[PDB]
Amino acid sequence: PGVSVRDVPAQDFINAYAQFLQRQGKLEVPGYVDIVKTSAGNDLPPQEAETWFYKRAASIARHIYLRKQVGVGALNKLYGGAKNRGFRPHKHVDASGSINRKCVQALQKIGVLEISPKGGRRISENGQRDLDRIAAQTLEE
Amino acid sequence: PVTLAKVIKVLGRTGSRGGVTQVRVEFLEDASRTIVRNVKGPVRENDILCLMESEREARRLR
Amino acid sequence: HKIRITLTSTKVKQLENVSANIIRNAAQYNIVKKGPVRMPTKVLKITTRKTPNGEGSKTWDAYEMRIHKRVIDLQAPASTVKRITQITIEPGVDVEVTI
Amino acid sequence: RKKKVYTT
Amino acid sequence: STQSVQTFGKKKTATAVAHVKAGKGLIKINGSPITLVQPEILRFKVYEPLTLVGLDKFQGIDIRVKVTGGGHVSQVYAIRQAIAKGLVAYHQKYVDEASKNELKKIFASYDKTLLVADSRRMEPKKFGGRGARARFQKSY
Amino acid sequence: PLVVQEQGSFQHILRLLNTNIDGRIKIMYALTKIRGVGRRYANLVCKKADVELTKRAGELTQEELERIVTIMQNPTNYKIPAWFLNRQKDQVDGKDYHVLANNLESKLRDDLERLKKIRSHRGIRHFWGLKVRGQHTKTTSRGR
Amino acid sequence: GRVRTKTVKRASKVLIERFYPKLTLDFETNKRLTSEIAVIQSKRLRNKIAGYTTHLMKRIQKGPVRGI
Amino acid sequence: LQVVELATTIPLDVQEAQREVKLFNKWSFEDVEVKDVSLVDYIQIRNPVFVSHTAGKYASKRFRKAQCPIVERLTNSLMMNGRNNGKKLKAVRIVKHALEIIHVLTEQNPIQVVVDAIVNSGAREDSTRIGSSGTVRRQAVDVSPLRRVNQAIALLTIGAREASFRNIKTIAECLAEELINAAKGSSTSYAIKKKDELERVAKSNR
Amino acid sequence: DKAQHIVILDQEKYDRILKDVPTYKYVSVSVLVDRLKIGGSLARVALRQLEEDGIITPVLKHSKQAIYTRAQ
RNA sequence: GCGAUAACGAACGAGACCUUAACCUACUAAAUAGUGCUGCUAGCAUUUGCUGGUAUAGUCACUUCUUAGAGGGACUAUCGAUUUCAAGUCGAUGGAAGUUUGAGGCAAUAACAGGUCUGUGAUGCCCUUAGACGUUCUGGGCCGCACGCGCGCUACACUGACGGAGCCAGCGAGUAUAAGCCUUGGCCGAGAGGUCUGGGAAAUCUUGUGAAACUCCGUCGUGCUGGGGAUAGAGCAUUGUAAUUGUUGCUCUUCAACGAGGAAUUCCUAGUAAGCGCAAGUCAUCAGCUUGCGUUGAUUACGUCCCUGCCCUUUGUACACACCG
Ligand SMILES: [Mg+2]
Ligand SMILES: [Mg+2]
Ligand SMILES: [Mg+2]
Ligand SMILES: [Mg+2]
Ligand SMILES: [Mg+2]
Ligand SMILES: [Mg+2]
Ligand SMILES: [Mg+2]
Ligand SMILES: [Mg+2]
Ligand SMILES: [Mg+2]
Ligand SMILES: [Mg+2]
Ligand SMILES: [Mg+2]
Ligand SMILES: [Mg+2]
Ligand SMILES: [Mg+2]
Ligand SMILES: [Mg+2]
Ligand SMILES: [Mg+2]
Ligand SMILES: [Mg+2]
Ligand SMILES: [Mg+2]
Ligand SMILES: [Mg+2]
Ligand SMILES: [Mg+2]
Ligand SMILES: [Mg+2]
Ligand SMILES: [Mg+2]
Ligand SMILES: [Mg+2]
Ligand SMILES: [Mg+2]
Repeated sequence: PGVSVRDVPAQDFINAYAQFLQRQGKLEVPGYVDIVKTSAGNDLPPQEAETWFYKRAASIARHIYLRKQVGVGALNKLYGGAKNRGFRPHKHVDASGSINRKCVQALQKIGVLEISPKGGRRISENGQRDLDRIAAQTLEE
Repeated sequence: PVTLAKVIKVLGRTGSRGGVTQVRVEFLEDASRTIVRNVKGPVRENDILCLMESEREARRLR
Repeated sequence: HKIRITLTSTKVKQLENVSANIIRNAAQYNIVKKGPVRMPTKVLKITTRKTPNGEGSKTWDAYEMRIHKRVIDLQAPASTVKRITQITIEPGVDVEVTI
Repeated sequence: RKKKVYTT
Repeated sequence: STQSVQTFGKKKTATAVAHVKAGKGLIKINGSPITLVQPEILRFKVYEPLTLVGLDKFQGIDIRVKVTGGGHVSQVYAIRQAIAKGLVAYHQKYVDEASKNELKKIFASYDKTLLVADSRRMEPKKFGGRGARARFQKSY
Repeated sequence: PLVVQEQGSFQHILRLLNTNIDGRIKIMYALTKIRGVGRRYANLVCKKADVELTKRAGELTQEELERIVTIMQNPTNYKIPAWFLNRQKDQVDGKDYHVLANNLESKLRDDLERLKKIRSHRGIRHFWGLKVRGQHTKTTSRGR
Repeated sequence: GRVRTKTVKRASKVLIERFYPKLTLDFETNKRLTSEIAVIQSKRLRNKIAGYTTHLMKRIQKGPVRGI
Repeated sequence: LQVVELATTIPLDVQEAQREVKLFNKWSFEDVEVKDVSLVDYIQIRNPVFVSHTAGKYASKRFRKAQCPIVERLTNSLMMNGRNNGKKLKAVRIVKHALEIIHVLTEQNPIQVVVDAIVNSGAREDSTRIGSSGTVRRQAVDVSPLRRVNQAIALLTIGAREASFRNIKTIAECLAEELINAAKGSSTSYAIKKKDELERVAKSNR
Repeated sequence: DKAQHIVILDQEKYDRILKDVPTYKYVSVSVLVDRLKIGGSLARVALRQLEEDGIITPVLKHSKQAIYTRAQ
């Protein structure tokens, strides 16, 4: 029997793929990661300032692995949450488009995903190869 | 010195709003000295309710 | 050809009579058929206020308009399929034939 | 009460 | 073909469709082992139909379910029903039904919802209030 | 990432930009006592000064403290975006600024009289002490 | 409550006065029997009438019932 | 006793549940018994469950609530005060932690203390009011076992809620303190103060 | 306004901690704050290290609740 | 309804009826629904296995899930209790469903000076009708603020806030020479938003509307504190001829009352209450509003006439325009 992405916990797989992508260092991180908030509905920037971009990229790659041609508009809806309108009731607002779009461009340029026909972004021929290894080095403990 | 009395017959709802029920109790030991008492919560027959005091019967409530 | 016939109406008995009669006519005639395919019926709902004015308890009407759509695929030449449509004309059901 | 009065 | 029966479990709107194949005892939820269904405080709800009868019955069969609709909790009750329903339906068809009647007694004696779908659905909302029974506060 | 001890280096009361800061508050949220310094702004200057947020206010040395007051007073020189600033596209010189504790209310008034000097509608309503942005007053703001 | 109405009580006891030998103590058999005996417009009412005729038949074997 | 190997590997500890069904796979119902003859039939510990979440229909008929597990009735009463209604998974997590804290403390069976704390919390005589359209005339009457049992759960959880308000102690461990103290009949606990005051007033009406 | 829990750990407080925490039936986030008069954030870092040194055995690990007991 | 019976035998209303939700491996089919195999194909351990993509020619098979038409199914069925042994009621068992199965639609005989002539090219009469009270244009107002009241939304924190991560519904709507619909995908932009292409008059595309509560891991640590986010300054976009009296959205800063609320008082019995969002209506732009929908999901009765309102009988009446007599 083999190991797949679906055979590993979502929560501890992403912190493990996130740690690996930072020490490897080839993921290109945009220069505003220390300034911006993930969503317009959020009110504060991420608490893990140095590493938050890598962990989010690990989540995006894994999320795209389990699906087919996910677009950039769909990633903003997924990570968006309820906005704290002051006295008005809460509502769902999408996440930042640039942060997710830059991430897919950065992950596409490190080789894990690529633009699929009929829109979206499939996971790459090598994207399956190298995510499934991370799954194996996840379950040895 | 509390005494326990198994219920043998639900007579009916009493009290102004109907929130308390008259019941006919039978003692677990010495299966006699059957007494009529009022109970607050919902009651079917054969529920064993303990009595802080035994020597007092009950009649209709206002 | 592969010819598709789309059936829509508000009332189902006359639509279903036409649907069954065409398949029946597509049965004695040795024509391969696919259908009828029952599309999820559409409930056109309009919720108005009962009061023409604005007095009384706030009571509402809830009107409805059921729309049923069925498509049947027939594999026959276009001349054969078209004469079936005029044999099975019913006022309620409208018919469109698309290749 | 009411009754239109003009200025020009 | 092979030893196949197909069944489904339901909750309010969630529906879990079970495929029961002959095999090594592979049990997956949407392609993932049941050991990792995120409603975790409730992971034993789907472990219940397994441990009550014993995991040895699942040596020869593998189960892959597809659950859609409903919510996170509503999906667990639909999933545990589809698997339980699948084991009984497999036994009626490829083993004697006397054993099938054995499995059916324990499931029902423990929890009816393992085999019988729960009929509760949401009551429609009526005007004059924000809910099925709740009404707008009245003022005089 | 585990427990450490120190003696005599902690400072209970800080004084920055003529405002008193409690030294036992986390540094990012301690600076928010400075008027003109919100949670979003204090979070960024600490990250620009390489001052780790896991530190209380009293833990910082003066060199670090001086490194923060320079950045808040000169944000654009320290890669702090203009849209992130308090008072951007200034009225008189047209440049991007960020006013602080005593300067904020001085230039906020100067904006108010500048409204009153032109006899604008918004400046007048500020004078009356009412809401200026079109809120209904029939039923709200009845306190004093 | 589950109180049967007059359209079912008098209609159920007329069945007994006219077709008692063919009737029975089984609701399922009576329900099928009443589809050829009475012209009932709705299925639920057919089952309702047959369900009350069976109850009356089950009661006649314990003695004579009043009104039939 | 044998370990059964499946294609989807199943951890060793959780499969050691085929022998016995235990709450959170940690707590056994075998050694728990109600130390009250009068509440045995309305505190339900005979049918074991793994997690205190069954989503059953106990509101259809009249006494179906008594057949619900006593722990599920407890986790049901936790979700109160508006903002917590419907948050059962939170209630099970809260109950689950309380049981662990009750185990490290007093070292007894956590589900035994729950039954003892509930039996020790129900007032045996309450003074119902019999006012004839306004006048004060209370009369002391007895309390049935179900209202005695289910008011204990209401009082036990109500006291824990208020003790955890504006308090660093978590609700699970405010509940743990509330449950142990009521279990030992201690007057420090809420719902024992309340139970004592009702039975004291009822004696002052007969 | 009466809390004023200590947030800076000195050495007298440090070794008194290592002298008192072992003599606890049950320790958690609230227990260190309640009885050692230390702050909540300092308590969370104290439990995660004392566990790595073996004085305290993890009964249960969770973000909102940390249930611990003595190792003796 | 049973029963008693100078009544007997009937009608409307109730009930029946209709719509909707829950069951059908029993029929009818489905390339606008889904599945197994099979072509071709990817990743991981090599045991033949586990996850995928592709597939409107594999010119496959099938209808469990999905859709909808013809039916079936529940009648309180069977058995125990109580009852005038009647109508019935309460328990179990079976069952998808045993509170009229849940919820609605329709709904009698009359009646109220109830509300609408501001929905009507529905109307009688009265008023106006060329300096119009008609109609139209420009601008303002309907938002105006010492105050009283009603339907509500946020909250007063730790059963919590943030910060990451997990990630599930159902009801619906959608355009052309327009006067512009739903809008994916790509590219810019911190955001709001912009731009370039494409699909969909629709079970096909938006869309699995990847919604929010919720769950996990962290920071916070009882502090008007990282609760709460009014009020306001400065700036960036969107709709619109036109935003000033900020239409709306976004960024930074400002961060008020509020520390669970007196007398009183509202709604509610099971997928119900409570939370939590989403769609449709209004809509060039604006939803703290309604109409629905689903997600999470209880406590407590299953009783009474004590309060409040209504219905029936008896009774008094100088009322019948009927006590507003
Ligand atoms: Mg776009
Ligand atoms: Mg989300
Ligand atoms: Mg999220
Ligand atoms: Mg909030
Ligand atoms: Mg207003
Ligand atoms: Mg079917
Ligand atoms: Mg009417
Ligand atoms: Mg009126
Ligand atoms: Mg009119
Ligand atoms: Mg108005
Ligand atoms: Mg209203
Ligand atoms: Mg959250
Ligand atoms: Mg859907
Ligand atoms: Mg504050
Ligand atoms: Mg806040
Ligand atoms: Mg806008
Ligand atoms: Mg709208
Ligand atoms: Mg409105
Ligand atoms: Mg009643
Ligand atoms: Mg009654
Ligand atoms: Mg009365
Ligand atoms: Mg008189
Ligand atoms: Mg007269």
